[PDB]
Amino acid sequence: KDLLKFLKAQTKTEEFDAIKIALASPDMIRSWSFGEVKKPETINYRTFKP
Amino acid sequence: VPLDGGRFATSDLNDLYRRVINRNNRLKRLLDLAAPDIIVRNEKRMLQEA
Amino acid sequence: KSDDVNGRTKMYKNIVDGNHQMEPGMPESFNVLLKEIRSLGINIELED
Amino acid sequence: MKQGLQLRLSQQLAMTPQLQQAIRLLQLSTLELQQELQQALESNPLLELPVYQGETTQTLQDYLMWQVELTPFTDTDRAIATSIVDAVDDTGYLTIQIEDIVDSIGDDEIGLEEVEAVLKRIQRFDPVGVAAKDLRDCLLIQLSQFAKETPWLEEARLIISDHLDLLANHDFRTLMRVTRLKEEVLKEAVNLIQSLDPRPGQSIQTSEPEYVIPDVLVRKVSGRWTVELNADSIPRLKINQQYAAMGNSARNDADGQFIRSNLQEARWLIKSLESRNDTLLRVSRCIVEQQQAFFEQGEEYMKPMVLADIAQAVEMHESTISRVTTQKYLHSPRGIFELKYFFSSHVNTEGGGEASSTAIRALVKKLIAAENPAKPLSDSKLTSMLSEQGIMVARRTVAKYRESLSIPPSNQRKQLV
DNA sequence: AGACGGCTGGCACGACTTTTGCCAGATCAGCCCTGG
DNA sequence: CCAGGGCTGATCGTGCAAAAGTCGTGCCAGCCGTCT
Repeated sequence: KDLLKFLKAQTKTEEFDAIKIALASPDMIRSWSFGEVKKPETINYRTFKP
Repeated sequence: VPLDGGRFATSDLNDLYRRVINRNNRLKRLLDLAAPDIIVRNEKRMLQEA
Repeated sequence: KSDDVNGRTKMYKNIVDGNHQMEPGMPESFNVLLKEIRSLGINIELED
Repeated sequence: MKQGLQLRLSQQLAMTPQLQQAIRLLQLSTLELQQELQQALESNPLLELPVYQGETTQTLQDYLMWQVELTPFTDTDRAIATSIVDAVDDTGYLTIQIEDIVDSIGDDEIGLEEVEAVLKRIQRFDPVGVAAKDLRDCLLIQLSQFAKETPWLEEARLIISDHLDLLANHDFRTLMRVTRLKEEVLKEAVNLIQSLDPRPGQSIQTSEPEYVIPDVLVRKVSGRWTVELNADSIPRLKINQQYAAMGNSARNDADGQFIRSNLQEARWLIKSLESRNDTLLRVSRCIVEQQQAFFEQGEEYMKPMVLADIAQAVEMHESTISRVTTQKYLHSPRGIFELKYFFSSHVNTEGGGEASSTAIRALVKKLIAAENPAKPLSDSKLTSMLSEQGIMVARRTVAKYRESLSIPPSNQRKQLV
């Protein structure tokens, strides 16, 4: 990283023409997702951390 | 968005997620213990409702 | 004047510099709507 | 009078693995207990407008970036400034050093002089003396900022330049003979240095929340306070009637045995949890009984106690009480403390009595605080007036209490009147 | 300027606390099989 | 058809002690204040 184009790449957007819609496949959902949740706990009150 | 500060008490978007997560966890850990058909079907029905 | 986060600061900077030019970008509420729709089993995206 | 293998009983004992689990069940706090309890609840099947969209706040880093956006830097200068302001703490002093910043940029063209130029450019931002390498170049910026008309400015600059240790050790005499500066006319210059707002970046946002959870409650019913448990915080389990009413109906041996075993496990778990709650309540009541004086009168009027003293008052064991009194916070009108905080070491006083260590530590705190500022009271004199009170602790214990209290030594806190 | 007294802290030594790590068996009651 | 024997599972049980840890108090070294 040169730290001079990294900042400029943050503020960029696409042409975004012709928005579409369709049904979602489980493979598509797993492609969207970054991880899987397993517990109902939201925030710990002993350290106040995720 | 905590109310009293001590407890955040997330509502109306995290209660449903918590219900689904905990019920799915119980059903998943009950499915591999060779649980009776009535119990497993009843748990699946509650998962569907959630 | 609204949820275009990357555009509010740019417009303020241009106004202070004396330029009076706008960089429209894309509102944040539309991104929120796309995320909320994708939270249901409905694929939605923008093509090119 | 011999070496020989012998044998004679006077004791008894017995235990099972599930009993071991039940006895370790009471070693842990309630909030951490609920996780494991939910874990067992998940395994056993027959056991069982709002304000939103808050406002966005302006922290120090966001404010500094806002000010950078409206200042005329080049692209490289802007990248350097963004890195520098990213490496800024809440107090306002940058954490990593300048060569580390240069390495983070990782550009051959980028130089220490260029980074210094950019940093000094952003030093003049709204919180003065922000992003300073250390304390030496944070007070100096504000001294230079102040107009020359006010007196003692040159004196303050001379002290702050290279006499920082000389002022830190409170060695005013050596500071005088080093600076060749005026006698007792340096006091106003030192006060000018004092009134300089150290840690300037702190004041951008100071909101701190309330995070308190009570495990045991005590309330004063016109004398002899009675103790109650936290109704909301306490856990509870209820058997499931639907699944408890289908073990006999099922004609399959597998299902019947499954339901029977799970019923047994659930009932044992409920019994263990109830026993843990009862034991905790009894222990809390007994400790509050033995600590009635301290709640009324203050910390320095605390009687020393040991786990034996509280275990003899009940039928439990010392190990049992030690396991129960871990990570338990009881709430009292005076404040929130820990159940393990009450137990303390004892020291013998005059007249045969004993005084609790925390009581003597608090007494030392108030005695040291209520002292003349010109002549500090040392550890030996502290021992002397404690012996006059009749406590007679050693100077070593006085020093240990003073150090654990974070008060610097007497010769360190001496100051000009 | 040097020696004497004093102050403080690290390290050590009894004396006493507290923390964890143990891992079943026998005994009794109801039901089923069988003898009278 | 009624009484005796077998057998299986249901039920009972939150303390002992060993080792790590903590406590108070002394001994000694190094820096500092002050008079000669």
